[PDB]
Amino acid sequence: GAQVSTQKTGAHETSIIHYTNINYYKDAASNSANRQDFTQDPGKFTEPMKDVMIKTLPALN
Amino acid sequence: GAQVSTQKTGAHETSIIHYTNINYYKDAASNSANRQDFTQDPGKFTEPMKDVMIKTLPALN
Amino acid sequence: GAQVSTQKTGAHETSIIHYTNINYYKDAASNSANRQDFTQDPGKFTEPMKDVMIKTLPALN
Amino acid sequence: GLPTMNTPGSNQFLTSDDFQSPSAMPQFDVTPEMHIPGEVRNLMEIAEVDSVMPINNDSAAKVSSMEAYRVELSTNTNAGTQVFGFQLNPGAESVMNRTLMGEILNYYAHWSGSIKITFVFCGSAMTTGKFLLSYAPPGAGAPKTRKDAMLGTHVVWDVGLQSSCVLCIPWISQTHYRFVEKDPYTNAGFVTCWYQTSVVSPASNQPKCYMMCMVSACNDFSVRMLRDTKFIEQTSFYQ
Amino acid sequence: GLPTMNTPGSNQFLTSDDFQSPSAMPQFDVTPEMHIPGEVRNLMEIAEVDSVMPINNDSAAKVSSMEAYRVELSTNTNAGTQVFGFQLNPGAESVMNRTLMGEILNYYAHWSGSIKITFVFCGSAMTTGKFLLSYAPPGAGAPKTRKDAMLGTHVVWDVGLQSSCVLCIPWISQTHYRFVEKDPYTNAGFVTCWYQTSVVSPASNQPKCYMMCMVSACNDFSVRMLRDTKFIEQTSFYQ
Amino acid sequence: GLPTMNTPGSNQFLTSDDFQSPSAMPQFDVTPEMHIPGEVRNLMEIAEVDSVMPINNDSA
Amino acid sequence: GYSDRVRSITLGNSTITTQECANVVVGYGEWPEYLSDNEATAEDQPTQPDVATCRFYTLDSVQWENGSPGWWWKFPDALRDMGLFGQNMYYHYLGRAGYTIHVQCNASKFHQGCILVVCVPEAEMGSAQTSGVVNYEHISKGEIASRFTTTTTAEDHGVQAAVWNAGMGVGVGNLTIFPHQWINLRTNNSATIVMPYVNSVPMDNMYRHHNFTLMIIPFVPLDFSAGASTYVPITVTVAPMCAEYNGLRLAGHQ
Amino acid sequence: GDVQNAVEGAMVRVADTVQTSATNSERVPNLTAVETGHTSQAVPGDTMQTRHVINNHVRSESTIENFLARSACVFYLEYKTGTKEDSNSFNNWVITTRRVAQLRRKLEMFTYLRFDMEITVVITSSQDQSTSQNQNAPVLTHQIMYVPPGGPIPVSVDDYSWQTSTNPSIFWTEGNAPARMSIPFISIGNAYSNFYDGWSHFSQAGVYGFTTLNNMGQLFFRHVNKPNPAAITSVARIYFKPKHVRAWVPRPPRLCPYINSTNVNFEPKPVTEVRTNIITT
Amino acid sequence: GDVQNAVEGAMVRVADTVQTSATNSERVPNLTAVETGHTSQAVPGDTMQTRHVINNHVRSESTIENFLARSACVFYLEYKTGTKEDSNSFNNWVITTRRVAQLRRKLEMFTYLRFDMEITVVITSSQDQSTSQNQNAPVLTHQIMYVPPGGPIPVSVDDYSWQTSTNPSIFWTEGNAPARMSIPFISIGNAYSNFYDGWSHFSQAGVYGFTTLNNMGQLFFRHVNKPNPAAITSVARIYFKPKHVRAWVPRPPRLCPYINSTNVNFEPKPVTEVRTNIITT
Ligand SMILES: CCCCCCCCCCCCCCCC(=O)O
Ligand SMILES: CCCCCCCCCCCCCCCC(=O)O
Ligand SMILES: *C(=O)CCCCCCCCCCCCC
Ligand SMILES: *C(=O)CCCCCCCCCCCCC
Ligand SMILES: *C(=O)CCCCCCCCCCCCC
Repeated sequence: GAQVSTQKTGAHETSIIHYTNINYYKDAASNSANRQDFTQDPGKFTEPMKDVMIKTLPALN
Repeated sequence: GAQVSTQKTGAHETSIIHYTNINYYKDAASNSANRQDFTQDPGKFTEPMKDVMIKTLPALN
Repeated sequence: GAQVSTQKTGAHETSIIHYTNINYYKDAASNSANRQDFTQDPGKFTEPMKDVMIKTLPALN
Repeated sequence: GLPTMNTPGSNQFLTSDDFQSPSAMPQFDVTPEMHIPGEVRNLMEIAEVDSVMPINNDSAAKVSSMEAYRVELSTNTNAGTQVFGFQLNPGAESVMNRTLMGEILNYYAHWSGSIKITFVFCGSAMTTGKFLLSYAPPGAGAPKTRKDAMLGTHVVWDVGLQSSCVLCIPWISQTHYRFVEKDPYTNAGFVTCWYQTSVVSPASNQPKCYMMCMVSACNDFSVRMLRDTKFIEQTSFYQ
Repeated sequence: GLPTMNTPGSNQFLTSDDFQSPSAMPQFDVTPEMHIPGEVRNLMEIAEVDSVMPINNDSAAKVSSMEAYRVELSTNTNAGTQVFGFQLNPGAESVMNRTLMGEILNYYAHWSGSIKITFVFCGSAMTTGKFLLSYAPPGAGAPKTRKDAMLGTHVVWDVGLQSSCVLCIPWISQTHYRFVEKDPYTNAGFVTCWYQTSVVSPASNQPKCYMMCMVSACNDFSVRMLRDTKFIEQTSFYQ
Repeated sequence: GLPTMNTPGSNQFLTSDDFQSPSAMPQFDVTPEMHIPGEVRNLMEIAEVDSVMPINNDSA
Repeated sequence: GYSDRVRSITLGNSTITTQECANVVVGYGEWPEYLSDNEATAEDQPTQPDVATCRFYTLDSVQWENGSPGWWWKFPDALRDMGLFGQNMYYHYLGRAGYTIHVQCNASKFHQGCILVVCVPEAEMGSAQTSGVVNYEHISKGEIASRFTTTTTAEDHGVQAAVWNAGMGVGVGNLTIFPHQWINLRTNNSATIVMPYVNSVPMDNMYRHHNFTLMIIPFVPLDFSAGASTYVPITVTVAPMCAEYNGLRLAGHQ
Repeated sequence: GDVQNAVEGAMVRVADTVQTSATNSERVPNLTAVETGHTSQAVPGDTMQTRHVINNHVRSESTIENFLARSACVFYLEYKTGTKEDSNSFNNWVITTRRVAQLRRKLEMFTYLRFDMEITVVITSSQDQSTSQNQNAPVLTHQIMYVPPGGPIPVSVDDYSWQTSTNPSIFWTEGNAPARMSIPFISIGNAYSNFYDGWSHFSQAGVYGFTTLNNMGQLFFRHVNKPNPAAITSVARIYFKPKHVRAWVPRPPRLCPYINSTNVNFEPKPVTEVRTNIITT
Repeated sequence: GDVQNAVEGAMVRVADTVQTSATNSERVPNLTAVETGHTSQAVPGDTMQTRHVINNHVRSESTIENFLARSACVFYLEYKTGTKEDSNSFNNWVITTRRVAQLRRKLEMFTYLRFDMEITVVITSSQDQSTSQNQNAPVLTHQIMYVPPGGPIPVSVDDYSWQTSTNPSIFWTEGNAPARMSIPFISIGNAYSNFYDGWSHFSQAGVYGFTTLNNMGQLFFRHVNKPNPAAITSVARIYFKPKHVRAWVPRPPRLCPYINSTNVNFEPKPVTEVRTNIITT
């Protein structure tokens, strides 16, 4: 029941290394920190607009 | 001979994580606590009736 | 997700032994030393020549 | 040998830990399992069973007696008269606190779910009456009048051949869970009882009679954060 | 048992470690997840949100007041006149230092990316003007004259119905990353503002008016080497 | 837990050892790799390059 | 057709018009909606008064002056007296709702000045007397604007309303992280923020919890010159949206 | 995504610089209106003519998890080796984030927070000065007991409460690796609340603020050893690491210094540091 | 190849001796021109008649990795057990390669260097002489804290800085195995630079040399234990191992002795050792 995942390596000069995970305990709280999710959505803070603001257009018209 | 099972996680906003078990000893007494069996039957205590008591009906008639 | 590789043994009288690797951590920095890459290219230092110098020929002509 | 690296946590004894250990008696042939009736596999099965409440809770005298369990009713009692009142803190308020449900609650710090108070009339068979069984949610204060009580969640119990009527108390809360301990934020409101009309009787009948109240947890009830109870203690070991 | 051999590192507590540990509360049924608006999943989402800069930074008097945020403009001001100037050290220079972007930067030792200073005119609607918004890269020294400023990366803002103009500051650096802390090697140059023409007004209009400056990080911004901020401290625990 | 038995060698620090260790900075995005001319990957590449000898070694 | 400066908002028996708006901010990207069967906890049927509750309530408007430091209002508490919303909030232990906040302020091409209009969730304010605790009457005057102070001090259990720290120990220039707009008198005559129910729990008590605070802070002071209309007010009109209530009993306070 | 399933990521790099050419047109990417409440999504290529740069940078360490998931000290507590008579022979701590300055400012950047937590505790001992400090003191074992809101408080270093028939406890001997536990999302509400602009009582009164919500129970500490002739003092440092984190509603970071662990009080500070002139180098 | 993927090599043996016969010809493999800048790729078979030898020798230990990846001491630091009043109760080190002679000469054989690093630290304690040296001192725990360039320095053995809400720290008890960490390639530039023939200021001034580039932050050290009646001194040895190494531009090894850890200064030494005569046995 082992999980294989990808290690944080770095941009190589013009790669994929893996690591292994086995969860030892019966409680998900006991698991490692969720450090590899680089997901984001600034939209809700940077643009909470009802009417979509198109950059090349004037903001007011 | 490894066993894979499910971890206690929690109700997610509108999931399945696993853990691994290997029994190391020759005696079942040595095993982890049976903590994940949420089974129940209050019936024997809440309703020990010979004649089935239907809720929408009068208890006595 | 285990990696099998070759051990440094030695020239035998007229062989291949293996070792196992499992990366335990989420960061490639945490990995063992890259000790088995005996690659080389002295050319850049020993011969930085624009015109290729052929050994059997006179250096100047 | 295999290069192990010991992490924090190593060699501690955590009371709640769930690890495998060697048995001191190897290959022990355990006594074969038999049936035995009445298997409990979850403490909520006990909390779901009806206990009788000490609502007649006025004095140490009656609390160390059977009076504690029987609420006294009377004939010719005027209409809007209050029978009793208390705030709903199951496992904390003396009325429900040490019942089966109350006792189970006291080994936990968080509760959730609906409660059902089953009102049983133990007066004369020849006697009659109607009562307003009320539950006021928090925020307004305890219902001072039958009209105040009426405005909240309520049952008007007409006593008759079916001896008992149940006031089903709904889980109405901001949060998914309340504390077992009394807490201003997790307040659960007030359950009160009132004469909707009155207790009436015939000629050679007793004037005062009694009602009694059972309490238990409905199928949506649950408890969290396991803890030791305040209900039992010692200074030294027993002998 | 299985021949283990403990390595260096064994039994240490590394603050940044990422290991599995036993839970002190087994099988705890966590409160069910709900939606909640406004989820932050990355601090750069905050650095990308526009804050207003304290560029009117002259004195403690105005710094503990709203004046700090408003830069004073005036009518009949001569053409090449400088409005303000400072070197671009986001997270280090008082002008940008404690803004949303600045504050996020201060929990890190390395930054990278383009910054955008949004200039908003809060003068009379009947008022007019043109300004040179400049960014000089390092090596030459701060632009002493509008001509010096002109030579560098710049926008000429004509004020009108669109209230605000944004000076987009490009990441121009030797290195892929600069220090958050002020460092001679990781110097980022100077952002300055100048009257390109002048602020002109009609007859019963106010002579002095104000502009204001918002700052945030563009989609190429990022931060590295996590550290504690100098911005908060204590002598003892709080009570 | 899993019956481990620690062997000799346990807890020593061998200068030449080759083991995995935790990183003090998790998920650090390293500066992207660039080309740089003149990569040495083996010291013999240096020994193979011509130096000039001090054979006129007679006096300080 | 359709100039984006012009807007018409209708909710219940209420329409607000504006001919100089600057778009409308939907709080955190989310439009208000009712509590769903998955996220619910109070088992009783909710009352949803729709048009009777969800309509435009104009609160007591304040005057903007050159030196006036700022204002705040607390929701849902500001609406505790606004018609049937107030009544529903009074007779129910639990309530839930989102809101269309519409701040109004008109002046002239010749006037100048700029106010921040912001909806701050959980704006828990500090006591002026750091040693002591604050109290309700110095936290909220219901529908009447509580003012921010230029002065660093106040009467017993008053909030530390010193504007540059927004009454809560932070930089006022960073308040912009919360759902906000600006009425810059050059540009617009109104602001509109549509705030969703932002809270850590599905429903809450309407009195105990001030779910968010509306702060109106002048970053550029109000100004005009020689005899050009002194009086220029700021009016806040707000409409509850998707309002629903659980747990009904008697008239409520204690 | 599932914040508890650690070994399951998402690689999202930073945005590349697209090459811009010269322009002369009616489109105005850098002219906009702040009043809107919108942040300009301008890129340098809208103002300058840029080259093509490939940004392989990733926003790694600024993830809420990488930011909060570094183990911080929240409090330390002290207790001597003693008898029932000695009040100081044991000690307790009511669990709270707001006691220290550093982690508190980090957590408080978000209004609502939901996470699991790794608790590590470094218990340290020292010999008290005494005529008897010469003494062969054996290895000291320690007990840390969590008493959840409602259970029995230990009144002495030696009472029934320490049995822990249902409370979680850790027994730890000195010299070993620091004690460590994981904690679930313990709250009754759908997320922890760092701020509560509200009251403990329906009548707009009682306790104001976050205190009202954050009832976490307490940690009781004692020595399990009987006392040696000379006293030995121990001090336990409780460390917290928010793991499996989710965060809602970002806030401005705390400008003013913290005063009380109980409430959000502050005394007003300047917006920023002062400088020499509005034109600075 | 991927220097981080350790278990992935390349076996390259040494060159075999090919058999040469006698010759009489116009081709001249050993007559060339040094002026060219080229090194002669002559093999013994171009000058002698050689036999056939099979060289199964490999250039193993001369690999940059095998050469640098042996854990060396870079510095040691000292600190006593004490109170806030005692300056010597804690200590710090600004991180640098140039402090010691041995590893510095090894690294400096290359101009530019890119690697990950394994840091091991041997912390050792000793009893101070005192009337109280008789004392039952309990096991001492230690704290090592990294403060990256910009964070708060600890002013005392006992201040908020030691909380480490965001700085990396290691807590280590005595008697256990030496503390060990791995470090990524921490630099802002694409490779570490052992040499910088340049200035800290655009005006050709300020700091000259490598110092300007190598800003690595610092390590703060303290005891976590409260003081025992008699003082105990501890000294921490910081060990570095360059792993996952890449190297650019080879240099001549340092001839002259090192003088300053700050700069590349030297005083002139002889090219080699002197000998008796140009004709030697
Ligand atoms: C020996 C067993 C110990 C068990 C310890 C249980 C500790 C509970 C910890 C609760 C952490 C709460 C974090 C609140 C964050 C906040 O809102 O500020
Ligand atoms: C307890 C946490 C400790 C973390 C320590 C971080 C140490 C950073 C080490 C930087 C090594 C730099 C090597 C520079 C080589 C050179 O150019 O000479
Ligand atoms: C899936 O889990 C089976 C894959 C092989 C498992 C090897 C297990 C390693 C040793 C046991 C760990 C057990 C933890 C309780
Ligand atoms: C089934 O058991 C085989 C699956 C792989 C087993 C990996 C075993 C892990 C190490 C040995 C544990 C042995 C305990 C006696
Ligand atoms: C691929 O990784 C699966 C192959 C079998 C794995 C056995 C794992 C050995 C014990 C677990 C090591 C886990 C390190 C986190």
